[PDB]
Amino acid sequence: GKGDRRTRRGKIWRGTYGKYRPRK
Amino acid sequence: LDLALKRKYYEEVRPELIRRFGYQNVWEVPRLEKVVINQGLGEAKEDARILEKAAQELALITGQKPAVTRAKKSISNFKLRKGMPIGLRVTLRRDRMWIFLEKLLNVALPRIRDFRGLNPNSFDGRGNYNLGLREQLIFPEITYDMVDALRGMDIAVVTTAETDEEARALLELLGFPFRK
Amino acid sequence: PRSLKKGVFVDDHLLEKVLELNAKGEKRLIKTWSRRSTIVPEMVGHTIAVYNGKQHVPVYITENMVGHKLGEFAPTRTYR
Amino acid sequence: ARIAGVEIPRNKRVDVALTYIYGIGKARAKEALEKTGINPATRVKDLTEAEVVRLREYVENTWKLEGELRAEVAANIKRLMDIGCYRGLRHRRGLPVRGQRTRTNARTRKGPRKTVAGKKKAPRK
Amino acid sequence: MLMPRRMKYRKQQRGRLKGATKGGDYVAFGDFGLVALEPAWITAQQIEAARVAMVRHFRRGGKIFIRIFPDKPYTKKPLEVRMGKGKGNVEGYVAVVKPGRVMFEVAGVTEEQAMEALRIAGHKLPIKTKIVRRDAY
RNA sequence: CGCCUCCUAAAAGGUAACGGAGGCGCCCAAAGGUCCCCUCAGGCGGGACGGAAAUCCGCCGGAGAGCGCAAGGGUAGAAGG
RNA sequence: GGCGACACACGUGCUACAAUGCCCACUACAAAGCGAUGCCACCCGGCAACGGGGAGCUAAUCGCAAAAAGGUGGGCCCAGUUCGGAUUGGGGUCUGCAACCCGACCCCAUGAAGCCGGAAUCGCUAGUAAUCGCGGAUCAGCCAUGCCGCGGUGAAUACG
Repeated sequence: GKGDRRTRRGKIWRGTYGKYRPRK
Repeated sequence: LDLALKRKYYEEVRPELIRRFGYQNVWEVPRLEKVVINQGLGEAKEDARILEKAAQELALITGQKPAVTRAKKSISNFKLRKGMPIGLRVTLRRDRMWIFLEKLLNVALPRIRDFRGLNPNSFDGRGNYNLGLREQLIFPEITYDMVDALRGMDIAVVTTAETDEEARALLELLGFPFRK
Repeated sequence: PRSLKKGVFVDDHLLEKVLELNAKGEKRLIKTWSRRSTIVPEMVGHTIAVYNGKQHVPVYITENMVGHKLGEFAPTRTYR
Repeated sequence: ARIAGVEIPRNKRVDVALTYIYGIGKARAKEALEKTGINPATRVKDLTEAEVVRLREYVENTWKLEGELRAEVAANIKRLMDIGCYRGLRHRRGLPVRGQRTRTNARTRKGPRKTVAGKKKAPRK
Repeated sequence: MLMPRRMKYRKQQRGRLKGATKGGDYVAFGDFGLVALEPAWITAQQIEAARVAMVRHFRRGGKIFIRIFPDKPYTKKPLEVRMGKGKGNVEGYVAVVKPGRVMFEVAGVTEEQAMEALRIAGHKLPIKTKIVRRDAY
């Protein structure tokens, strides 16, 4: 949900990182 | 049967009395008084089909056909319109009360509202004791079973007990710790 | 939440004031001005005031918070 | 069967089902399929009684959920009545307990719009 | 201030009669004791008028007890002639008038303030008040 | 304005009057004939949805509950359900 | 303290009404930028954020960059729902001397509202709508969904 979090759907228009986006 | 309470109470709950507390003797101690079960709602002759069904399960669930109590004021009032009936009544005190409860004791119980910490402080003035509840699938056999149904309920036991001192003697006689 | 593991955020004079009273006997209490800083039980019930923008706002300085910040018991404004 | 106290999911695969309890996040479920080895795919209805039990109590034992959670939950709330902390207000004043702006929304902690107004300027506006 | 009333919680029916019946009463409980005179009927209106000077005679207070009870309205019609309707009733509430009926008894202040106080009160009505002691209580 | 309860009515029985506090001109096929059965109202207390009051149990308590609709009388060896 | 105050009423952008919807793995294409006492490849602690180390340029080979929507294949059953974020708590993070009032973010548990909103009122003729996208200035650090800006996809309609 574009306005929530703990997802890569809302974290985009925000540009976070977390264990959700990196690589290793 | 011949197991459970029988070769339990009478084989070991005897020497519980021996030294632990010197009451006196058998014929003159808190064996048990009776076994009480009832129900109350309101809904009814909304069509009366609300009554044909509720009554369809309640009793069979318990494994015995009891007596019925419905209809009083087919008009307004204060505490419900739809017929304004009542509920019902059922009772035991033989190896039958003994069977259904042993199964709800160490089985239906575990799957309960907070395991470690029962409620053994809901006592009367002598050998009376009252508790309220609401369930259907707590029936170790009837797990789930008719979601098309559901409804609340009210049950309580009665004992010869000198006071709620011995009603609580049975609390930790077999378990149900004082809510800690 | 919160940040800064070890050396968090304190004063300097404050280090002293407590020290003494909790070294040579509880005895009395004190008073304070501006705000900011965490808390360490070297002063339970052994508190002061909190002259905010307007005026004072002292408290029993309870433990419970364990060693929580200052935000909790230090407020100010209008109302009603 | 009942994994958590008086609680029952049914007619659905494990991954989903579980997630509707107290302390049950969209992740604690995954911890309970690696050490338990349980495959999410299979539904509840059918599954080895090993998985049914070696999980059921597996959960209610490992820690706390419904009830025990909600309790320690409100406990924090009340324990902020100590003497009356700041975030110990909003708590005791039916209001948002984590800084924001009480000059706009938040009809989520208060309730619906309790309107009731009345300013009467001259009729030139 | 004061303006309300006191005459039964509500209606308690509306009609009674007469006598003389030699009244009576039994001793008391408080210290002093003032008996009455003349057998008849009593007007709560009279009661009030008494306690007034009674009290301001008692600047710091004074203090006294009372034994009685209202009973049933009056008859007297607003002019015409005779019947019953709703007249002569709701305008005068009476109580039993035992000759010698212990009206009030006295306390706190001995036969210094009390006495003359007592009097003025009893000294005022269409009768007289008298003494007490101990006796059988 | 004819009848029903009760005070008035002064203890049998009667007692009037532009006095008193109030009801009826029906309903009923079951509220009727009968053989078996219970107890109440309620007060405290124990308790899902029960704030007096949905409902259930125990101690208690002679009728103040109850009985087609006003009173009176009656009645729990009840007519009462 | 503080104009970032709260009994309510308006504007404007940002989201949920969901099954052309979903969420994971693997995969490919832009322009414009904008890198100095600065952009920080790449491995690793870490489940991760960060943090630790370290080379390029010495500045169009070294930096932000991998990308987005999307393709693939696998997994959902109009249920206010693998929908949804208000929402609270908790535990770590870092600019700053330090974040209660008001920081941003790492992860753990939280699910109102809402099946399209009355009377109404606004852009505009084609790359248009619409959509997915990245960067600028400013800012020590910021909720800047603001504002400047560059492109991946790409309609409809007009008597008068």
